[PDB]
Amino acid sequence: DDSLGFVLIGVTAVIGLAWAQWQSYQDDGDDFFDTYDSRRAAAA
Amino acid sequence: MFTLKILVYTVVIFFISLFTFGFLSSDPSRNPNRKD
Amino acid sequence: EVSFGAFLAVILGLFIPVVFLVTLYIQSEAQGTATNFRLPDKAPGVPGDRYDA
Amino acid sequence: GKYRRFQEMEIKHGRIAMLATLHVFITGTLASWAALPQAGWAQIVAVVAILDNSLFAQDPNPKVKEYKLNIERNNGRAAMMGIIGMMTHEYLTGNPLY
Amino acid sequence: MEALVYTFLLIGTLIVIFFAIFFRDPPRIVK
Amino acid sequence: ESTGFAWWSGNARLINVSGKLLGAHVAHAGLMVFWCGAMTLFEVAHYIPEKPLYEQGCILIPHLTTLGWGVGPGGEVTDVYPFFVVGVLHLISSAVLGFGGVYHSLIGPDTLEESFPFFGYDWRDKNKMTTILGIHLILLGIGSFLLVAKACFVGGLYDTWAPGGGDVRIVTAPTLNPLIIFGYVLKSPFGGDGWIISVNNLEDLVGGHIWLGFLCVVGGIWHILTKPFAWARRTFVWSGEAYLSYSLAALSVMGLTASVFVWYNNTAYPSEFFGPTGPEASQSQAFTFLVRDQRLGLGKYLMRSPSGEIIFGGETMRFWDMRAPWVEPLRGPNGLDLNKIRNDIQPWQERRAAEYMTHANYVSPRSWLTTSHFFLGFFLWVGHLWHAGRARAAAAGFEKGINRENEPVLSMRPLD
Amino acid sequence: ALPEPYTAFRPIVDVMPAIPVLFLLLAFVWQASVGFR
Amino acid sequence: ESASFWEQFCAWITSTENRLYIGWFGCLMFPTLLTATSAYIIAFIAAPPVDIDGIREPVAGSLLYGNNIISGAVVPSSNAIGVHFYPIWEAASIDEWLYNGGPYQLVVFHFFIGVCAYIGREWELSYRLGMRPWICVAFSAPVAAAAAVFVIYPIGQGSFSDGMPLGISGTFNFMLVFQAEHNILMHPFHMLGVAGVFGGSLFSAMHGSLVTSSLIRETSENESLNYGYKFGQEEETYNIVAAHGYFGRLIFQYASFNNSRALHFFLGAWPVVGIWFTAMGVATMAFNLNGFNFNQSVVDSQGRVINTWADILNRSNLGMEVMHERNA
Ligand code: CLA
Ligand code: CLA
Ligand code: KC1
Ligand SMILES: CC1=C(/C=C/C(C)=C/C=C/C(C)=C/C=C/C=C(C)/C=C/C=C(C)/C=C/C2=C(C)CCCC2(C)C)C(C)(C)CCC1
Ligand SMILES: CC1=C(/C=C/C(C)=C/C=C/C(C)=C/C=C/C=C(C)/C=C/C=C(C)/C=C/C2=C(C)CCCC2(C)C)C(C)(C)CCC1
Ligand SMILES: [Fe+2]
Repeated sequence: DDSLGFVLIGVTAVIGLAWAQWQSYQDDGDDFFDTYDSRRAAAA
Repeated sequence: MFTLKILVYTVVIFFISLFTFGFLSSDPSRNPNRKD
Repeated sequence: EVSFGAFLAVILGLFIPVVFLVTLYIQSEAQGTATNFRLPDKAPGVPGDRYDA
Repeated sequence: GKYRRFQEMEIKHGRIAMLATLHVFITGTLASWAALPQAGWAQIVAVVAILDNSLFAQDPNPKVKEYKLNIERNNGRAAMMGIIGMMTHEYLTGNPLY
Repeated sequence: MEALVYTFLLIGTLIVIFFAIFFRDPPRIVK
Repeated sequence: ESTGFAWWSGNARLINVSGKLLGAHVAHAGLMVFWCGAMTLFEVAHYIPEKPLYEQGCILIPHLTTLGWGVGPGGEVTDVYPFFVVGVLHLISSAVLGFGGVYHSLIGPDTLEESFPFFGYDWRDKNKMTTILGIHLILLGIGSFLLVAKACFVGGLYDTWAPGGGDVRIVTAPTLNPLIIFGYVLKSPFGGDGWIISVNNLEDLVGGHIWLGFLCVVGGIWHILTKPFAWARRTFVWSGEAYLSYSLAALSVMGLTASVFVWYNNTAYPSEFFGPTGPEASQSQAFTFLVRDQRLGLGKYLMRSPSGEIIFGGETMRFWDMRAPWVEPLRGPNGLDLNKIRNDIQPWQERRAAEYMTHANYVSPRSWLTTSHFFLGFFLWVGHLWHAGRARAAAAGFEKGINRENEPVLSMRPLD
Repeated sequence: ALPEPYTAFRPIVDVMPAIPVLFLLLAFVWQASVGFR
Repeated sequence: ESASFWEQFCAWITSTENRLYIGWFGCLMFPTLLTATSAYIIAFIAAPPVDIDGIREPVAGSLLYGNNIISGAVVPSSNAIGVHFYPIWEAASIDEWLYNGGPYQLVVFHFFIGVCAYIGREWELSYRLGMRPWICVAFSAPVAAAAAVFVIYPIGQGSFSDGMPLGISGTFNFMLVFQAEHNILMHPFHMLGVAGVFGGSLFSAMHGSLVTSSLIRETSENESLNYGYKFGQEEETYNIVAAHGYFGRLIFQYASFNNSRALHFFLGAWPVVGIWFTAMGVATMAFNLNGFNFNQSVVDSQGRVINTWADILNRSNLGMEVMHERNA
C-alpha cells in the first residue's frame, strides 16, 4: 500500500502459495539425467 | 490518483506472477512428446 | 456543411453489397452448399457429402 | 514427516541462537546491527547460505553422546528464549537490565 | 454526424471480425 | 551426413565434441584479443596529437584514457606508450590463445571426457555445468576486483567530474551502501532517472563494482559447491543449445544496455575522449549562445519549468535532464542559477561548450558504438529466439518435424 | 603516432585490422576446397 | 488426493482445446493488448487535442474534434515529457494527462508488451502442438520494426513526441519528417527493406500463380476448384513437376527450386531479413547515423557545382526540414 512494496510482496505470496501447493505433491526429489524433466505428478 | 496506482500495480503484479509461476510449473513437460 | 449525397454514397455503398452477400449466403445455407468442408459435386446440381457424414 | 522438519528446525534455530548469546556476552545486539556496515551483513548472510546448503547441509538419510545432544537441545531452548527477549531489552531499555 | 458514421463503420468492422473468428465454419478433417 | 548438419551449419557438429568445442572457443577468444590489440595499435599509429580523441575515430584509446593511462589534467593526452604496451600485450596473448585454440581444435584430445574427467563434461550433468559456471563467475568477480584495484590503489581512474575540468583521480571512499548501489539497479529506466545509465560519479561506479565482484565471487563458490534445486531442474532445458540460448539472451540485454550507456552516460564515457552526447551538444549550443548574449550586455534563452527548474528554452527543453561537468558548477539548488551564470563562469567551461557546439558528414564515436552494439544486441536477441526454440523442440524430440504416424493435432478434439 | 623504435613497422599496422575478418573468408574457401562436405 | 487449484489453472492455461490458445505468454498478452485496444478506440473516438510541440499549440486527433478516419490519430506525447514515464496517476488531473499525450504512452507501452508476448505465445503454441518453433522468429521482424518506430527512435531522439503517431496521416507525417531529417531513402538498410517487401510480394505472387496454374483437375466444369482440395488429405493438390518445368522454361533451363523445402525457406527468409534490416536502419538513424550523402559530388573544372538527382532529393528534404523546424 503505502510504500508500494507490500503490493509486490503480497501478490506474489498469494500466487506463490498456490504454486507451492502444486509443488508439494511433485516427486521431484530424485535427480534425472535428461535434457528436460518429463515427470509431472498430475493429481487429477 | 493513488488508488488507481494501487489497483494498476496489483493487477500488473498479478499477471506477471501468473506468467512467472506458470513457467516454473514444469513447463518443458507440457509437450505432446512427453515420455510416460 | 454535411454533404447530403456523400451520406448516401457511404450508406448505399455499404448496404447494397452487404445485402447481396447476405442474401447469397442464406440461400446457400438452404441448399446445403454454404460450407467448404464438403466433397465436390457428385452430379450437376447435387452437392457433395460433408466431411463429417 | 512433520517431526523430521521440526527436529532439524529446533536444533538449528537453537544453534544459531547459542552463538548469538556468546557474541553479546563476550562483547561487553541492535547497536552492533546498525554499527556494522551493510556490506559486512551481506558478507555474513552469504557465508551462512553457502554453509547451510553445501558444507553443513544435512543428508536426508554412546551413552555420553545421547545425553550431550539432549543437553545441547535443552541449552538451545534457553538460548532461543533469551535472544528474542535480549533484542527487546535493547529495543526498550537499551542495555540488558540486570 | 460524420463522426457517428465513422464510429458506426469501425464498430461494424470489429463486429464482422468477431463473427468471423468465433462463428466461423468449423474445420472438419476428411475421413 | 553423420550428424545431419550441412556445411553452412557445420559448427553445430561440435555440440557433443567437447575437445574441438574448446579449441573453437579458445581460437575465437584469440581472434577477439587480436582485434583488440591490432585496433589500439592502428589507433595509436594514426593518432594526431593536437586533435581530440573523438575527432579521429578512436574507440579503443578512449577506453584506455578512462582508466587513467597516459592522460593529463583536463583530458589532455600525454603519452602514447601505455596504449602501445596494451596493444603489444594483447597481440602476444592473442598469439598464445590462437596457438592453444588451433592445437585443441586440430591435434588436441578429441572428446576429452575420458582423458580428463575434470575438464570433460556432459550437457545434462547439471553439477558439472554449475561447477564450470561457478569457476567462470569467480574469474569475472576477480576481473571486477581488478578494476577496483585500478580505481583505488593503482594509479586511479579519470574523474570527469573533478573540479577545474576533470583529472585522473584516485578514489578512496567508494559508495558501499547497498541501498544506493542496488537502487541504481532497481531504478526506473525512463526519463529523469535512467536506470544504471544515470551513474553520475566515480564513487558509485567503484562501489557498484565492489558489490558486483563480491556477488560474483560468492555466486561462483555457490554454483561450484551446490547443485540446481528441484524447481530449477524442472524449469530449464539441460543441453548445450539451451545454455547458448540463455547466454544469447543475456548478451543481447547487455548489448542494448551498453548501446544506451554510451549514448547517454558521460561519466564512464567522458565527453573529453568520446565526445559530447546528443543532449550534451544541444545544451552546449544553448549555453554558448546564452554566454554570447550575456557578454553582449526573463531572457528568451532560458525558461521556467513547471517544477520550478530554470532550464534552456526552445527545442533544447527536452534535454533538461542533462548533467555535464561544465554545467554543474553553474547549477545550484533550483537548477541554472541566474546569479551563478554571469558571476563565476570560468574560461575552461566556455571553450568546452563551444567545442561541443561543432560536434552536434561527421559521425561521433558515440554514434558508432551505439548503433553497432545496438545492431548486435538486437540480432543476438533474434539468435536467442532461434536457439531457445530449437533447444526446447530438440529436447522434446520434434525438431526434425512432425511424425506422420502419430500427429499430435489429429489426436485432439475439434476446436469448434 | 607510433613510437620511434617501431616507426618502421608502420605499413604492417594498417593491415593488422583486416586479419580477423579474413579468417571468416578462410572458412569459406576451406569448405570450397573440400567441395562442401 | 484432490487436484490443487494451481494444477487446474495450469491445465486450463496451457490447454490446446481452448478456441484461442492462452498460455503463459498470453497471460501477459491478453490484458495488455485488450488495455491498449480499448484505450486506442476511446482516444481515437473522443480525446481533447494534445499539445505535442510543447508550446501551447495543440493538435487535434480524435473523431469528435473534427477529423476523419484518415486524419485521426492518437497524437504522441508532449515535448515537455520527453522520454519521462507519464502514467495516468503521475498527472495532476485527467485533463492535464490528456493535454500532454498520455494516451499515446499508455497505448504504446501496452502494445509493445503485447506484441513481445505475442512472439512468445506463437512459440508456446508451436511447442504444445509439437511443431518447429521458428514462426516467432519470422514475426520478430515486424515487431522489431514497430519497436524501432515507437520506442527506439524516441529513445535516440530523446522524446516520445518523435515517435510515430497512431494514425494514417500521422504515419505519413512521421515518414516525411524522418526523410527530411535523416534521408532514409538513401540509407542502404531502407533499400534492403524495400527490396525485401517488393521481393516478398513478387515471390508471393509468383509462388501463388505457379501453384494455382498446376492444380490437378478434381472438380466439374465452372465449379470452384478449391473444392478439389480436401482438408487433411495426404496427396498433393497440384502438379509440382509441371510447375517446375514451366518455371525452368520461363527464365533458364534449370532454375526451379526443385526442393520445396528450400523454396519455402527462401519465401519465409527474404522479407523477414529485409524487414530486419530496415528496422535496424530506422533504429540506427535514431542515433544520427544517416543515409548516404552524395551532395555536391560533381563539380566542373572551375569549381562550379553540377547538380545530380541526389541534389534534387536534397532540395525536397530541405523544404520539408525548413517547414518542420518551427522557429529553430
Ligand atoms: C555466440 C553466438 C552464437 C553461437 C555460438 C551460435 C552457434 C550455432 N548456431 Mg546460432 N545465431 C546467433 C549466434 C550464435 N550461434 C545469432 C546472433 C543469430 C541470429 C542471426 C543466430 C542464428 C542461427 C541460425 C538461423 C542457425 C544457427 C546455427 C548455429 C550452429 C552452426 C553455426 C555455423 O555453422 O556457422 C556458419 C556461419 C556462417 C554460414 C556465416 C554466415 C555469414 C554471416 C551471416 C556474415 C555476417 C556478416 C559479418 C558481420 C561481416 C562479414 C562481411 C563480409 C566479410 C562477408 C551453431 C551451434 C544453425 C544450426 O543449424 O542450428 C543449431 C542455424 O541454422 N544460428
Ligand atoms: C571462429 C571461426 C571458427 C572456428 C574457430 C571453427 C572451429 C572448427 N570448426 Mg567451423 N566454421 C566456421 C567458423 C569456425 N569454425 C564458419 C564461418 C563456417 C562456414 C563455412 C564453418 C564450417 C565448418 C564445417 C562444415 C566444419 C567445421 C569444423 C570445425 C572444427 C574442426 C576444423 C578442422 O578440422 O580444421 C581443419 C582445417 C585445415 C586442415 C586447414 C586450416 C588450417 C589452420 C587451422 C588455418 C589457420 C592457421 C592459423 C593462422 C595458424 C596460427 C598459429 C599461430 C598463432 C601459432 C573446428 C573446431 C568441422 C566440425 O564441426 O568437426 C570436425 C566441420 O566439419 N566448421
Ligand atoms: C527470561 C529472561 C528475562 C528476564 C529476567 C526479563 C526481565 C524483564 N523484562 Mg523482559 N523479555 C524477555 C525475557 C526476560 N525479561 C523475553 C523472552 C521477551 C519477549 C517476550 C521479553 C520482552 C519484554 C518487554 C516488551 C518488556 C520486558 C520487560 C522486562 C523487565 C520488567 C520490569 C520489571 O521487572 O518490573 C524485566 C527486567 C519490560 C521492560 O523492559 O521494563 C519495564 C518490558 O516492557 N521484557
Ligand atoms: C581451427 C580452425 C580455425 C580457427 C583458427 C583460428 C581462428 C586461429 C586464430 C589465430 C590467431 C588468433 C592468431 C594469432 C596470431 C598472432 C601473431 C602471429 C602475433 C604476432 C605478433 C607480432 C609479430 C607483433 C609484432 C609487433 C610488435 C611487437 C610491435 C609493433 C610492430 C609489430 C606489430 C610488428 C579456422 C576457422 C581458421 C579454420 C578451421 C579450423
Ligand atoms: C557495476 C556497477 C553497478 C552495478 C552493480 C550491481 C549491484 C549490479 C547488479 C546486477 C543484478 C542484481 C542483476 C540482476 C539481474 C537479474 C536478471 C536479469 C533476472 C532475470 C531472470 C530470468 C532470466 C528468469 C526468467 C524466468 C522466469 C521469469 C519465469 C520462469 C522461467 C525463467 C526462469 C526463464 C552500479 C549500477 C551500481 C554502478 C556502476 C557500477
Ligand atoms: Fe506452398
